[PDB]
Parts: sequence; structure tokens; C-alpha cells
Amino acid sequence: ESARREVESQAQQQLERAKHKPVAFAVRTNVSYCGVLDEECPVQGSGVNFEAKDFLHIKEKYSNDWWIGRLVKEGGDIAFIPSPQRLESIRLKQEQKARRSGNPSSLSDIGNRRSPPPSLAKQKQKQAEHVPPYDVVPSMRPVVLVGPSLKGYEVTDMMQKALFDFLKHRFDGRISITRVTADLSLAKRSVLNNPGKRTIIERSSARSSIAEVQSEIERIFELAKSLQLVVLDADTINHPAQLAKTSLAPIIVFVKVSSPKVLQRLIRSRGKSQMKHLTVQMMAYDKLVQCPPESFDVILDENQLEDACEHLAEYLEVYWRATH
Amino acid sequence: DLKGYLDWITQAED
Repeated sequence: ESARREVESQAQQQLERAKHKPVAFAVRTNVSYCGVLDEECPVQGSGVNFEAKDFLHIKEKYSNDWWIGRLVKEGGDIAFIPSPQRLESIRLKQEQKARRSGNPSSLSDIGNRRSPPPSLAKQKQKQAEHVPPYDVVPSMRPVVLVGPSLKGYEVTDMMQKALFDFLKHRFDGRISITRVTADLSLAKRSVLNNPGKRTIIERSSARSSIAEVQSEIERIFELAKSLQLVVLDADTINHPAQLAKTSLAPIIVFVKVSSPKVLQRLIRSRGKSQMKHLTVQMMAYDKLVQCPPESFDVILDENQLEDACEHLAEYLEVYWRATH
Repeated sequence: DLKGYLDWITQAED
């Protein structure tokens, strides 16, 4: 057929011309799928071989069934990503190859209970939660430091301020760092259509500060849209589990002290003011250590400031080279 | 470890 070859050539030329266009946005998957094995891809053999929880950068538009995008991997080329509706269709295709999907079982009972698939056998039901396969995460993952104690106490503030200064100095002219005074742990997406749309309603949420949290959410989203690296200095993070189910999914950076004895003698080195809160500092430290390593993205366990600095610098250099 | 975790933590916010 000439039409399929013509559309193949048109898509290839469009990709070649749009390889050097500004990036539009980014998304993150949560399902295991490959973009090359599908027959509906407009270009065969040049699909995306992604897995669960991967990041894609989209630049231009194709149709309601596919988009054009690249991976955040180093050297990743341009491929086609199935659309939200297309992914829903392929997911329905995933749960149709089985013998049955609805209520009528096939346990040696054929010919009596036909039971045509009701609304319970389609995607119409199961809307109690309805977790979307695709989520619009920020284009650049925010960098956040956690540990080794509560934010707002001398040891943690200095052990994070030194790293913040190193990041600012090493990446000067290519990084923006801002302190997020407002709360961030409530970065929800599916609470309601608009909780507190107006501040003059004088409601429970209208008079609250939740709208500030959401506004900071779009502020972070638009700053990540700028493609420059972002580092957060919000003093309301003490465990990645508090910001793991949200849409941001920030790069969790852990600075850990090797032993509780070292941490508490460090705390003793400050004075009586921190001796007063030493108890809660130790409690938060042990709770955060009990968090498993796979929860975090990078670890900083070296006792030398420098070694940790070049460790973080190398990781962010890899990220920068990967997304360009 | 204490030597590296005492000077470095007391120079930033400090």
C-alpha cells in the first residue's frame, strides 16, 4: 500500500524537522508497556521500550491516539507514546485475551449461562478510585533534601544549607533555588473539582491556606517547565513517604549520619537549646533511617562534605546530560 | 566521621 509508506515518510520527516524544537511538557507512566511492539504506531521499529514509572518529554502533537516524545535517558531518541485513550484501549486489550473478564466463569460451565458482559465487565465501572495510567509530573524533578533530623533545627539547617550553597555555586547560571515557605505535603489531584475556588466564600477551606499549597504546586510546575534545575528549601519535609503519592515526585536526597552516637554528640556540640529538642531529633532520625533505601533516589552517607558534594554534582551532571 | 560532620555542619547556616 502506498498510503502507509507515504505516512511513514511524512512522520519520519516531521520527526527529523521537529528534533530541534522546544520541549512542550513531560509525563510519567505507571504501567509496563512497549511502544515498538504495537501495530498501531505510525512508525514501526522506532518505538519506546519503557517500564513502570518512567519519564517522557513531549514536544509536538500527532493525534488523539499517539504523541511524539523522548526519554529522560542519556542519548534517548524520538519515539511515539500511546495516548491516554490509546493506553486505555491497549489496557482493555490486555484484559480481553483471557477466557473471561466478567462474572460468568468458564469452570466447565459452557452453553447454559451465556451472561453477556454487563456494565461491570467494562471500564465504566471500577470508578471508586480510577487511578489514571498517565500523570502530568513536572518537567524537571525537584531536588529536595531530607534528614538527618527535623528541619528548623540547627544541625539540619546547616547540613542542608552547605549543600544548597554548593549547588548554587557549582551550577551558577543554570539553577534556581527558592525557599517554599508554604506547606507542600497536601499536593493532591483528585480531592474535588475545585476545593475553595473563591476566597470570599468564608467556608472551611475558603478561609484555609490550601489554595496557597495548590498555587505553589502550579508555581513549581511552571518553574520546572523552564527546563532549569529546581531545588526546594521547604521546611515541611521529614520523610519521603509524605511526598510519594503526589504528582511532583521530587528527587529525594538523603543526608544520613552513620550512627546515633555521632548525631547526638553533634547535637551536644551546639548547646542547650538543641539539647532541649534532642529527644524529638533522635526520634525523627531513627524513624527516617527505618525508611528503606529504595524509597530515596540518592544517598549521601559520606562523612566528608566534599565527597558528598561531588557525588550530588555527578548525579545532577548525569541528569543534565541525559535531558539534553 | 564526627570531625567531618562537625566542621561542615557548622559553617553553612552557622
